[PDB]
This record gives sequence, structure tokens and C-alpha cells, in this order.
Amino acid sequence: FIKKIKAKANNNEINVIIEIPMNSGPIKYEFDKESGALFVDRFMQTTMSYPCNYGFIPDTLSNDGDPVDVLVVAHHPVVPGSVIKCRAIGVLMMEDESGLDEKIIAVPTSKLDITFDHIKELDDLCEMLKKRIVHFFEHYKDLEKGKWVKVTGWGDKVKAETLIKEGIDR
Amino acid sequence: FIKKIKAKANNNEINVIIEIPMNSGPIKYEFDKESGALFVDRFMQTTMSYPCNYGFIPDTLSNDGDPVDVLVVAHHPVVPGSVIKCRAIGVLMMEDESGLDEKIIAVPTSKLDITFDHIKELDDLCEMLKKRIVHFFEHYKDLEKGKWVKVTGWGDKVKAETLIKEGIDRN
Amino acid sequence: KIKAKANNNEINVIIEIPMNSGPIKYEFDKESGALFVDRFMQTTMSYPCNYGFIPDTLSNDGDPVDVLVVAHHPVVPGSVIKCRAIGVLMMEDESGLDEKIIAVPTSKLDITFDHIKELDDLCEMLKKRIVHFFEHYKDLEKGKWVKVTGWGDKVKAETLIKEGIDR
Amino acid sequence: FIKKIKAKANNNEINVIIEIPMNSGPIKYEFDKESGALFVDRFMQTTMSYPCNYGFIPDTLSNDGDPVDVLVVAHHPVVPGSVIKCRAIGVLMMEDESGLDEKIIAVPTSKLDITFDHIKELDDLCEMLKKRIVHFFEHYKDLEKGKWVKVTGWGDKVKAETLIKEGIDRN
Amino acid sequence: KIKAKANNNEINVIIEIPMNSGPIKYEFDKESGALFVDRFMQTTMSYPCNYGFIPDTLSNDGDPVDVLVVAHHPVVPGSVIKCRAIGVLMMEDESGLDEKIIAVPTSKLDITFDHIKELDDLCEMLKKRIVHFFEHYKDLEKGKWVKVTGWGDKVKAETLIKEGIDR
Amino acid sequence: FIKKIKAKANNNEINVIIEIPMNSGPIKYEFDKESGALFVDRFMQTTMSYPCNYGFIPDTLSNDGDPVDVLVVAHHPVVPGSVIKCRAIGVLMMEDESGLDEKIIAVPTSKLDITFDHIKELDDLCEMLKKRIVHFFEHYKDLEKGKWVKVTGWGDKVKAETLIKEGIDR
Ligand SMILES: [Cl-]
Ligand SMILES: [Cl-]
Ligand SMILES: [Cl-]
Ligand SMILES: [Cl-]
Ligand SMILES: [Cl-]
Ligand SMILES: [Cl-]
Ligand SMILES: [Cl-]
Ligand SMILES: [Cl-]
Ligand SMILES: [Cl-]
Ligand SMILES: [Cl-]
Ligand SMILES: [Cl-]
Ligand SMILES: [Cl-]
Ligand SMILES: [Cl-]
Ligand SMILES: [Cl-]
Ligand SMILES: [Cl-]
Ligand SMILES: [Cl-]
Ligand SMILES: [Cl-]
Ligand SMILES: [Cl-]
Ligand SMILES: [Cl-]
Ligand SMILES: [Cl-]
Repeated sequence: FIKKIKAKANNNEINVIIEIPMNSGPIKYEFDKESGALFVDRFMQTTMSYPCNYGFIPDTLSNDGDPVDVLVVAHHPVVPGSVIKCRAIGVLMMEDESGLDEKIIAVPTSKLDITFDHIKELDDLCEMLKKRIVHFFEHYKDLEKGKWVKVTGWGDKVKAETLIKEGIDR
Repeated sequence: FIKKIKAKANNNEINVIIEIPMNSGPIKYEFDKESGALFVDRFMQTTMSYPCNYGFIPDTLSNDGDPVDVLVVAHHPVVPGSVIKCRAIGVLMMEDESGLDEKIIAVPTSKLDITFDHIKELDDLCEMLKKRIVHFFEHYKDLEKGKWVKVTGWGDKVKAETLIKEGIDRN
Repeated sequence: KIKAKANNNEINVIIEIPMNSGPIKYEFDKESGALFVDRFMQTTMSYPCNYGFIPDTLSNDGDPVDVLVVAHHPVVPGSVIKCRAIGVLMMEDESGLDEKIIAVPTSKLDITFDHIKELDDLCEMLKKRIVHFFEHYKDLEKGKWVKVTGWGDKVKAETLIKEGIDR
Repeated sequence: FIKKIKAKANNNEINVIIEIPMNSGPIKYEFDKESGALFVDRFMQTTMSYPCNYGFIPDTLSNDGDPVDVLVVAHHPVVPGSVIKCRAIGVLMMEDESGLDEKIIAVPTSKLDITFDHIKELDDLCEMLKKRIVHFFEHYKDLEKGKWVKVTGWGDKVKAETLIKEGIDRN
Repeated sequence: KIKAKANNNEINVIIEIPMNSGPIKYEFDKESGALFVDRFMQTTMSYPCNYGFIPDTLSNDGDPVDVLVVAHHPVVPGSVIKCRAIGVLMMEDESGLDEKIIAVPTSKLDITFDHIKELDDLCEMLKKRIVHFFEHYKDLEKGKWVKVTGWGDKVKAETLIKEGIDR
Repeated sequence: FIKKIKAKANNNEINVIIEIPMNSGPIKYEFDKESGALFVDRFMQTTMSYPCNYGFIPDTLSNDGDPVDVLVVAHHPVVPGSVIKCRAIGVLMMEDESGLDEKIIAVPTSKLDITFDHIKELDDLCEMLKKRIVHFFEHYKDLEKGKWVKVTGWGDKVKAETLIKEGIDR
């Protein structure tokens, strides 16, 4: 199914296949590219869990050979393997032990969740929500030897849009 | 997998691909027929959640080209995308903003849940469950602009079987 | 599509029934790749382990080699755990004889299982719960029963897996 | 609060203080009568959970001095320590390591859940629920050293009402 | 034993029914202090907010002043949320007037609610869901109904609370 | 009920009233000893939740005026307000913004959970559990202005028992 979902349904939206639902315990899942199966990547050893629904845009390629990764801000978790129709609003800038690490910040389209309609940019998101996202990524690998993540900042909507465009065209 | 499952395993059962589990919060899921992926359709704005497991019968086309939809009465939710083996016992009749809408009422086979063995028709279901199904569909689109639902009535098992048969034939 | 083994020290296990997940028994259908509800269990019992099978395997029952993955947390149905076999559980039932592989996540998935090399490393009460589950879970199912006969060691598990892969 | 609740609100009702919710994992709770605190009794070692909401009737004393205990057949779990208004429909008769053991079977009053209104006797409950209640109690102490339970049979409504009345009179 | 107010800008709210917690309605019994099951609700609906009451208060119904606490998470029945009122929901039931205070946790419990000072600060879909719930949660209960007639401001709420304490 | 439960049932046992169940989301509860009610202390803003069942020994008085606090290592969460019968095996030593901060480390007695019979000292707990507990306390207040926690080390069973005895006798 992953090879036949489009990256974008229209000009304004992106399709994001969820791998890890918000607040759903210690399991990190990842889709295997060459089989389409959902693999357990890790039983996490902290008490932490994802601050948003996490997944990727199908039919995309980042610089690292992986699809473009997305954090979908939502009011509720969604099952792994399900697709949320979203719009990009910004990007989370990070660095891990192997270099640059960017995630798109997206919200569901208004036909899925009208309460996000007024959310157009990162500045419209709750400060504590953003602090919590930062805290999660800066700390979720603290007990994992060899691996770390540092947040460097945020990028705007235009940056999110160009990165997704670059991932579709690459 | 949707394009690989028969509508009926035998004369007396239907396969029902589940989209929305019973009593499982505000998420409304739907299979996209082109990709075969399960899409989030809506984060529902009411406090309501589905009174039965909800899905469709593969390899059927209803009147309007959509697969035949099913309410699987059960005691427990199942995973979205899992398939329940069922038998039809009736149909729920409604009207929505785009016209006539009908949903089959079904129960698992006795091989799956023996406790449903003696439920042969709608009248075998308790009154309050039927009332809750009606009240759900009448009200779950109350906060959704442009979209409404009104329940017309019920039809028996023979009406369900004819509806399923015409779905398989149309497919 | 998915290998039975990623390397010599590992098995891939597709989960059908998560540990401690209520009454639903699931089973993957080969031809469709769909997850079918097998039954709604009539007892108050749940699986004591994540339960599934090794892809690309075939045992004498005509089914793939099935596996009880000992774990600290449930995993969603249809997800794949990277594992290693440590033992086998031996059973008899109404259909003949039955064997389930006892596996644990690789140390890449869950470092806390690194010290678990054999069945003797599993805690006693876990093994008793496992035995108790299989001996009683079909109690309210007419015409079906299970009886646990014993355990098999690591090499026995590897042999059963090798044989499953060849067949 | 245990000390401030009547056994019976009216002639056809019992107040039931819940210790263990149905289907709520491996925790077995019990009210300490001296402190009024809810203690953890056991982290159960089987995979089993309670088939009904389980508790006792305040201001009753069974033949062995314990309060009269009750299985409350309901469609949903209730928080530990909460009180459900019920009517008795029967008794489950058992034998344990200490000796004779009896649990009243009750359902919520119609004011709390109208769907229980037509359940008057034990034969009105479905066969598989009764078999599951029996199966639970016969096996839940299987992994517990020195403790066992054996079901000896069921008693009707009149039997439950007598047992409750003797319970109040003994208190 | 619990005060109605910790200070001038705060009310203590004992929770009876947590938000999004299924069909059970609970009510505290004053004499025993026990949490009674009031109803197994027959709809698929659940409470849109944490629902409880201000201890040491008396309304016209003979009950304490009740309160819908806007929160991001459920809290256990019997626990106490430190709150502040921002408004009132005005309703009419089969027995007369039905008023309920709209409260938010204090900034010491949840800083994200600091900017919510009046009902206009609450998002409108939430307010629509609140109204929807109260207008339909008694639909399957014979002889009982509710009509929402409007909202009242913070001053209206503080007056209602002060009277409840005085009474 | 709080003022009716004993601190210790026998020589080998402590009674611990649970305020916060392990892995049970953002809600941080605390008993008000003046009223006996369970208050919400905080809606936590991180993705973290308690790694143990957390509560106190009733009828105890610490140096700081509060009951002796306990982290009960257990295999499952327990409802708030319920009492677990435990034995102390050690102490978590910490400092917060207002000074010394010790928590007892306990396990259920063998009559409640036999799988803890062999755990007699902190060395018997697995390393990752202890790393997770340390990590929780060092970070759970990161998003809370003016409050912090530093872990200084661990004390043995004797230190635990002395602290408990001091709390009962104070
Ligand atoms: Cl980790
Ligand atoms: Cl949009
Ligand atoms: Cl975090
Ligand atoms: Cl875009
Ligand atoms: Cl909606
Ligand atoms: Cl059948
Ligand atoms: Cl409804
Ligand atoms: Cl069964
Ligand atoms: Cl390994
Ligand atoms: Cl078991
Ligand atoms: Cl046990
Ligand atoms: Cl009644
Ligand atoms: Cl059972
Ligand atoms: Cl109702
Ligand atoms: Cl405030
Ligand atoms: Cl609603
Ligand atoms: Cl916080
Ligand atoms: Cl002990
Ligand atoms: Cl942590
Ligand atoms: Cl001690």
C-alpha cells in the first residue's frame, strides 16, 4: 500500500502514514521499505512517549535515503499504518549522531479536524506543546548508547513546503 | 488485501473488513479503494463513538457504487483492517444529505462467537442496543456542516440477503 | 516478502495476537495477507506473550512455525519483532502434537533481554503462566483441548526453525 | 464510608461496595474492615481477570464472619470503592481451602441499567457467561500455593435472598 | 473537610465523572461519602469535561454547586482539581433550572490554561460539543430531558459560587 | 482512611498508600493530609510518567514535615488511594530546589507478588530499571519553572529501614 499512496492529494495537503501514535507507550515502529511491513524498531527504556503522531510522506526521498519524516500535531492518537491528510506549517531542526535531522510539523486538514483551521504557522501552536516536542527529542535517546539528538531550531512554512517538494522530486 | 477477499465464504456467511472498531473514540477511518490504505476520515467533534464494529463487504457494489456497508454487532472491538466472518440478520434504513443510505446489521458466526448462535433476526437484539444504533446515526453528524442523517426504519434478514446478493451481482 | 532470518542469530516474527490484549484471537490468511478474527474467546484469559509466526516457514501441520515472543510490552497485530529463539514449548491437543518456539527480542530491540540465553533464564512464574494459559484457554471451546507435555532447549528450537525453512 | 452504608435501600435492592472491577487486569483488591482502606491483596499470576464487578454487601455477616460477597453482572467495569445498587438473582456455591464459599449473583437495578430489567433468575443470563464465571473461580487460584476453589453448583433467587437476610440478621 | 475555596481566585472541585470515561455516571453520597453509581448511560456518549462539585456549597436543588472542568486529561473520580471559574452554562431540565459552572485548572496545575479568562477564550468546537452533550445525553432516558438556554460570564459564576458558600 | 492505616504490619513490612500509579499519564496526585482528600498537584507537561507506583507510608513524619515517600517497584499499576504491602530494599537519594529529597525503594511482599521474593537489595534490580528511575526524576520537572531534581545516589536496605523507623518514631 505504501508504494501506491501519493505524497500529495492536492496543492495544500500532504499524506502522512503513521508509524508511531502520540502518547502510545514505549514501542517505536518503522515501516520496512522493501517489504511494506511495520517493524518494531525499539522497546524504549525511558518513561517517554511520542508527543505527536509520527510517520512519513509516501513517495518521498530525503538526502539520507529515507522518506520525509513528519510530526503530526493532533488531539488524538491514530492507529499505526493509517494515513492522516495534513498540511505543513513548519519544520523541527535537529542534529543526531549521524548529521542533520529534520521533521516536518503538520496539522490535519480542516475536513479532518476543523479546530486546526486557524493554525497557519508555528507561532499559532501552543508554547508548551512546542517545549514538549523539543524536550522529547532532546531526551528520548538518553538511555540509548551511541545515539543522541539535539534541537537546533525551527523552520517556517515555506521551508517545510520546499523540503517536501524536494523529497517528491528527488 | 481488500482485492483478495471474497464477499462470501459460503452461502450462509459474509466477510466484513473492519474500518471503525466499536466504542473506540473519535477517529473515523475509511479504506481508500485505489491505494488499499486506511485513511483517517474524521476526528469526530462529538463525544460519540461507534456502537458496533463498522466496515464493508469486499467485492460488492451497492446501488451508488460504494461497497455494501455493515454494522457488526459484537461484544468487543477488533483491530481496524481485520476481517470478521459474519452472517446478516437485518438492515438499518436511513436518508443522508445525498439520498438513500442502508447499512447491513450482522453478527459474528458461531465458529467465532457461539453466544450469537440464537440471534437470527433483529428482534433477537435487545431493544436498547437498537435504540443506541439509531440514536448514534441520527446524531453523529450534528456538528458536521453540510452532512446529516435520518433513520427511516429497519428491514429483516431477507431484505439484507437480497441487498448483499445484488451487491455481489453488481460487482 | 519478509525473510525468516535476517542473520544466523535472528528470526523475524509476525505478530497475530499481542500479549494481554483481551479476548480476540487473530490469524493471518496466506492468500490475502488479511488478518482474520479467528474467535472471540469465552474465558477471561489473554495471551501471556506476543504470539505470531516466522514468515517463509512450513511445519507438519501445514502452517508456518509459530512463536511465543516473551516481551515486556504488547505490540500491534501485524507488526514484526526481530527475535532469537531460546526454547520450545511442547504440547499435545485434539489434532495431534504441537510445538511453539519461545523467543525473545534481539538486544537491538530490547537490551534487557540480552542476559536471557535459555529457558532457565526466564523466571519460573512466567513459564508457569505460559503453561497454565495453553492448558486452559480452550476449556470452554467444545471439541478442542491442549495439554503441555514439556519444554525443548535452544538447539531443538533452531532445528525446528531450520526444518521449517527447508520445508 | 463502608460503615455508613445500609445493606438494603429497599425490599428488592442490595447496596454493593465494589472491590474488583470486571476485566481490569491482574490486581486483586480487598477492603480492610478495620481501616476502611482498599488494600492490594494479590498481583495475580495467571492471565485471568474478573468476569463481573466483585464486592460485598455492607452490614452483613456471612456464616464465617466475612461480609456477604456479590458478583455484579454488568456491561462495564466500575471504579474500585464505588457502590452499585443491585438486586440478587441467585448464588454461586463454592468450596475453598477454608471451607464453604458462596457468592451472590446480582445485576444493577433498572434505575441504573434498564437492560437488566428482564433478568429475574439465573437461567435468564446466557450460558457462556455462567460457564465463564464458574471457570474463573475454579482456576484463578491455580498458581497460588495452598489456595483453591471448587464450584459445587448454583442456587436460585430465594436461596440468595435467604442468605442475604441471614447476613443482615447476623450483623 | 475540604474548603470550597483555597483563596479568592480559586475553587476546589471534587470530580465525580472524568472526561471521556465511558457510560458510568457517579454521584457522591453526602452522608457516607461513598461514590454511588448513578447510571449506566445508554448512548455512546461520554462526558466532554471533568464533572464534579464545589464542596461546602449548597444550590437550590439541595446539591452542592456543580462544575464542568475544562481539562486536557481525565482525572480519577474522587480526586480534587484546583480550579477557577470562567463562566456558567445555563440549562433547563424537567425539574426546573439547571446551572453548571465552567472552570479551568489553576495555572499552578496547568499553565496552558493561564490565558483562558472567559468563555470567548475557549475554542468554539469545544463549546459546541459541551452544548451537544447536555442536549442529547438524556435522549434515551424516559421522562428526562435538558435544554441549553445560553451562557453566563465570570461575574455570573462568582456570584453563583458565593451564594452557594453563603447558603 | 489515611489516619487509620499503620506504617508497618510486621517487622518485615511497610504499608504504602499509592498516590501515582506507574506509567499512568500526566496526572500527578497528592494526598492532603489535613483533609484526607486526593488532590491533583499538577498536569505534567512532558511526555513522561512515573516509572514505579508512587506514594507514602502512613503515620510517618520525615524531617521536612511530610510522610516518608516510597517508589514501589511493581509489574503493574494500582489505583490511586489503594495500599500496597511492601518491604523496603533501598533509598534513592536526591536534592531538589528546597533541599534533601529521599525516596524509599520498595517491592511488594511475597504474598502479593512472589516474583519479587529473590529481590533483597538494590543490586538485585536490573540496571535499566534503575537507570529509568534516575532518568525520570532528573527530568520530570524540566518544563516546570523554579523546580528541579538531581539524583545524588542510592542508600542500602539498612538506610531505608533507619529512615522508616525515624519516620514512624518522629
Ligand atoms: Cl531507549
Ligand atoms: Cl486544510
Ligand atoms: Cl518529554
Ligand atoms: Cl506541502
Ligand atoms: Cl464531527
Ligand atoms: Cl453461524
Ligand atoms: Cl449515541
Ligand atoms: Cl473460547
Ligand atoms: Cl540479540
Ligand atoms: Cl492463565
Ligand atoms: Cl495468583
Ligand atoms: Cl430493579
Ligand atoms: Cl476464565
Ligand atoms: Cl441513558
Ligand atoms: Cl490561576
Ligand atoms: Cl456529544
Ligand atoms: Cl510539568
Ligand atoms: Cl516478603
Ligand atoms: Cl524518563
Ligand atoms: Cl522497614
